[PDB]
Amino acid sequence: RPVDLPAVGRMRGAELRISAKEAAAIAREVR
Amino acid sequence: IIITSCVMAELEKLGPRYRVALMIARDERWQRLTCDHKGTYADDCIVD
Amino acid sequence: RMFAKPFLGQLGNGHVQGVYSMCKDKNSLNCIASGSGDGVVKVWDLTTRDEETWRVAAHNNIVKGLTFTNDKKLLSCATDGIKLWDPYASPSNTTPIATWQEGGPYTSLSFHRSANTFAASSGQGCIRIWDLEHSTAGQAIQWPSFVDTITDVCFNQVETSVIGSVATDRSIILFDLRTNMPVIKTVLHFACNRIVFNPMEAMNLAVASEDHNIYIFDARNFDKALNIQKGHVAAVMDVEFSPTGEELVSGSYDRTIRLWRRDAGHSRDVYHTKRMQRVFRTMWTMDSKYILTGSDDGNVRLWRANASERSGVKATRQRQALEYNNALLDRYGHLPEIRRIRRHRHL
Amino acid sequence: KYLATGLPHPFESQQQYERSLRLPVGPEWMTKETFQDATKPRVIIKQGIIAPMSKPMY
Amino acid sequence: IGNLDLRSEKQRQAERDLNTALKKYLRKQRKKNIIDEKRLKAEELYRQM
Amino acid sequence: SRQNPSDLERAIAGALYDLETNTADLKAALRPLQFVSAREIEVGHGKKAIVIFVPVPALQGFHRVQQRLTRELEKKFSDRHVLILAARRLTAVHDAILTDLVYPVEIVGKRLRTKEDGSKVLKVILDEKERGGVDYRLDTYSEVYRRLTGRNVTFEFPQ
Amino acid sequence: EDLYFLIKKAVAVRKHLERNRKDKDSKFRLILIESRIHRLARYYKTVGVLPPTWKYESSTASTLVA
Amino acid sequence: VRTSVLHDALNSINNAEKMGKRQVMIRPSSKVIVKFLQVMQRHGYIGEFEEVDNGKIVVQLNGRLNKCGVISPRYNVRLAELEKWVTKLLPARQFGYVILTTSAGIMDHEEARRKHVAGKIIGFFY
RNA sequence: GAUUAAUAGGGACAGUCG
RNA sequence: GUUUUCAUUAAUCAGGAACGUAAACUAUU
Ligand SMILES: [Zn+2]
Repeated sequence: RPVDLPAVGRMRGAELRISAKEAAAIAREVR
Repeated sequence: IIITSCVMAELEKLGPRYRVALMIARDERWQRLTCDHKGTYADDCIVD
Repeated sequence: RMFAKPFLGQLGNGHVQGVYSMCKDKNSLNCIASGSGDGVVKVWDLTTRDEETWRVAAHNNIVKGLTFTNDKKLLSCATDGIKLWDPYASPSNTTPIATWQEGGPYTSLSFHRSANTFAASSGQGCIRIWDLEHSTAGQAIQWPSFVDTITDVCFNQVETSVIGSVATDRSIILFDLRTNMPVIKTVLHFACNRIVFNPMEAMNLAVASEDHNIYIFDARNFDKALNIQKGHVAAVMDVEFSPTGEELVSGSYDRTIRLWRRDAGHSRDVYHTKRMQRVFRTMWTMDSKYILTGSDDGNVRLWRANASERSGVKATRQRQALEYNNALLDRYGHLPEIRRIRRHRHL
Repeated sequence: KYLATGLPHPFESQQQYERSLRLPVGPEWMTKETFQDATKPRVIIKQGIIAPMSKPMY
Repeated sequence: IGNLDLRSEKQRQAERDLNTALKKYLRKQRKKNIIDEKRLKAEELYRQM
Repeated sequence: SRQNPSDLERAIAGALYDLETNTADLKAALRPLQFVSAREIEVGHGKKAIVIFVPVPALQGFHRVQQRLTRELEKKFSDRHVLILAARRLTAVHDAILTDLVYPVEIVGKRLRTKEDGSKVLKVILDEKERGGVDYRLDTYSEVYRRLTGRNVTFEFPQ
Repeated sequence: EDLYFLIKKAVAVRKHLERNRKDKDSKFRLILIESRIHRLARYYKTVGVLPPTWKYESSTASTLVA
Repeated sequence: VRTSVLHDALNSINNAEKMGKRQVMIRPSSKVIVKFLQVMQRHGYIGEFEEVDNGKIVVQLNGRLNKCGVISPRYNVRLAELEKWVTKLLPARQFGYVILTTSAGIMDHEEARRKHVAGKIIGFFY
């Protein structure tokens, strides 16, 4: 697998789609 | 946390897809153990 | 072809990001420096290649140009502005001893042969010339209505006070330092990455250009190229004449170093390596026997020209056998079997 | 395969090139002084700083 | 060893720069029997002769 | 209109009045114009360039005839670069100032080239079919545009 | 008008279709051109250049050729 | 059709950085693209670009960057969230930058921590 | 009082093409 | 192709609508 790919959402081309749960999951981790 | 030159050699021998992992390895604050052998095979270098 | 073994070594652990500028000391013989892409410069000693002699986190951005002064000190450009350090001092000093920010974004440096003068190529379409120890802002020489950035700058080492420059108008421009004005400007077809002069013939120059090509020009008559070296695949990033003035190194934007004779027009040698990621700056040592390659893998590599010719002291019946073989290949090198074996190289 | 397919670059005539080689280089066929003078290289590089030329020689 | 291949040199220079026999010609080319437009030109030349 | 004259406004208006009679045999926008506006601020060092402001339908009324009008305005008046422009009071206005600056020649493209830091240089190219008689007027074009607007542009023929 | 030329093409297609009655390619192109007419007409309604109670089914075609 | 003209531009930049070309022709221009490339040029991952007009952008690139990306839903982010967002988007905290459309403009996360302002995450490069 | 005229549209005309 | 016009009209398909003896070796490149 590619190393450079980030861990939050899926990547298609240059567009990175983040589901609404994942941005909530980061806000849960901060709190 | 040390990295042998065989390990740096295999990370460089892998292509430019692994340039980020190469830069991470090439962080300056770590010890670089130079190796005195031929093949640059990381498994046999580490085991010896 | 059996004893062609050109790779000799690698200077230290290398850099972290790629080597985007490097410069030798033209007075000494073992003083190299190289500035990387994360803005750290290192001064290397070629006799002890195990570790660097002096390193500093110089700038913020990449180090675009770098040079040595004639005394002992070194200069470095960036988009920050140029700085001066003393890398050979009895305490190590990380801090610079002079800095210069006014004059737009600088791109390259070139030091004079004799005096303490140097010219920095900026991005405002001008070069500007400082004399150390009695000049502060320098004198800005420019083509009168010029906007595009001057990429490279090179003092002519033979004829002092003649400065060549390339610019992203696909043009080369000259400069006479004695009467401070530009001299002549020619527009080529493609952009030129780097100008360089011949250290034995004062009038000949070479431009490494995005046409995958090296053009050897005469500075008196810019009508036609004296020679056109065409062997590359991607753009040529750096060209450097040998200090004997009869050979050339070119590091290209693909993974190749190409060694050339001066009248050849085609490759004498090609050097490549799976670990070498791109090639940005290639330059000879002042022996004219070994070449150095600053890559995008963060590595400065030391190759040799004349890949099958070993150095050191030879016995007479050893160097006579080598000279006899070279003369015999000069005669019978064009026959078919000899030709195919001497041209075969693994790319 | 031992004949030459075309003329080499500086030469202009078949008689010129095929008569210009004409003499073996080796030490079996020529004297020692001739062998040394005929296999001296054109550029003789000694060790040291090869600095660019300061002043005109001629 | 080192002399000219004269045929190959003539072909190299070509690729760089780029009433008594014309009866036995037809005698040799009436036997094929390919018609071969150079022979049509040769027939018109023989008719003119 | 808008003006009570300065020292040279009456001179340039007298030139526009004197081009009616005692001359050609050409007048179309010469009689329907009055004292309009003019400005005299330096270009380079030593030389100056006269600009005259024009009402906004009289710009096409002046596009009717500008050959040899500006020649006689250069020769007969003060031997300096004569230049007509519309008067106005944003980016469309500056675009209009450029395209009414370059009167015979149509501009083609604008290349806003940045540098390796935040600095940027605009450079507007011209038409290739007219090159010979404009290149000594290009620095006057650039300087009048800087003096009127404030944005440094440089004019260049494409090569 | 774009809508005028589109409804003119629609009346021409429907008249040829009434004379011939057997083919299906003209019927398919009629479906395409009536969808195009309704889309452009809806955009011109939501701008408001024409009456919002103006409608074309076939009687407007008949009363605009008549 | 991708209305995200920023994503079309960044796809072209990624294709050139993979193919080893030395310039592109970003055919639909914008202003957010120009600000994005302004940040990339501040941090030295792109040499020099010009906006020519019919317009399009010619982007001289150094061959230093690895990947460009846009965050497509453009989530809002505070500073205490910004630290975790940086260390979850980038492979390392010292490599690459996250682009923010703040109330002070468009800038990187280090300039956002300098100027003490939060905002929406728009893109990233490394 | 009415922007670029889009390297997305729909239409018009001309010679055509199947 | 034009020396042609309105200037977002558009993209995608839930619902729906028109046309209708066989199988068997396989943003660029
Ligand atoms: Zn080892």
